[PDB]
Amino acid sequence: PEKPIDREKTCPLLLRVFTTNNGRHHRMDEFSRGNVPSSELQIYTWMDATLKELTSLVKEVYPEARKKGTHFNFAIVFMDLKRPGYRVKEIGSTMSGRKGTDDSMTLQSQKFQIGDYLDIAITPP
Amino acid sequence: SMKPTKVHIGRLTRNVTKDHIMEIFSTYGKIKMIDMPVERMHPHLSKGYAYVEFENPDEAEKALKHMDGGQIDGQEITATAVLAPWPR
Amino acid sequence: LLDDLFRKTKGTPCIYWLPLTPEAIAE
Repeated sequence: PEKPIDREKTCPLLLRVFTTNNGRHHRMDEFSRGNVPSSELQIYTWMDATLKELTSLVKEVYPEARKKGTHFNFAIVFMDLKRPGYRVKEIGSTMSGRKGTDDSMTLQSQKFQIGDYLDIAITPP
Repeated sequence: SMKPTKVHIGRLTRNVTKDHIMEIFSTYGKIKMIDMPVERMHPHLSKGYAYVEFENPDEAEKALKHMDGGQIDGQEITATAVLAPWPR
Repeated sequence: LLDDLFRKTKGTPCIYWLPLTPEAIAE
């Protein structure tokens, strides 16, 4: 059971996004103690944002990523109090110019909690 | 019989800082004290709540009026009056 | 448009917030 989100009535959440261009996600040691990697991209969005929607915002910031065939691998980076540290969990991928089965995956469907980081490993075609 | 001046703010996202809380709730009155505890084993992170004490009960009432059910960083928050001395 | 709809902090990183509508408080 999910609540529909009215984006004029619900204020957006701050999403802190990190990207690579070599197909590999950031190491966990780059996030220790509140440090973060270079090139943070700050997005304001909603819990029903989809991978396809987020991909277009990323393409807005990096036009080279627009090229047909570009692969976006999405991972959530999140503090797990159970282990004393950050963990990364890959959630899905999209590709420029292709319709894939993760296009419509949403943050909340993945149990994303606000404040968790998004890490996007991008592979040129 | 005297009315409370201290409020508990709940459901704060992991993005929300002590300064954000000062800035937002100062909208409703003069803040005399804030307590926003951090994760013991990860001090850079809050526990997701704060106490805010105002100078007078009218201000605390106002804050509760406007923000219990209000939103901070895209998430609905709780605001409730608290009658207790600071923790020991 | 976001800045018309929602309040934004000066403190960083900047976050948006929003109190209950006058409507909602009375109701």
